[PDB]
Amino acid sequence: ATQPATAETQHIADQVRSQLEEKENKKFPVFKAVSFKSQVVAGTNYFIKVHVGDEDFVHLRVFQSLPHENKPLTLSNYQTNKAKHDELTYF
Repeated sequence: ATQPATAETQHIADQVRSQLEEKENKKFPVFKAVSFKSQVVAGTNYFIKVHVGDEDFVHLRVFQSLPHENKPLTLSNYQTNKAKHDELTYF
């Protein structure tokens, strides 16, 4: 289940912000992780709801490799145009 963001969630979000900014061709007035859920695969998928200013939100899908293969966090996919009350659905 989705849980409120911790500092670790903000760190994961921060590591992919530039990938998002590049794909969106803009910068964000704010980038605050608010909640997340995680999913074990071969590695771990993090789904993160992030406030990006004015009651706008983005949902991120971030892939984290297992520690032992030392690869950075990658942005697998994202959804923009989300609201504060929107469920953090898998996608």
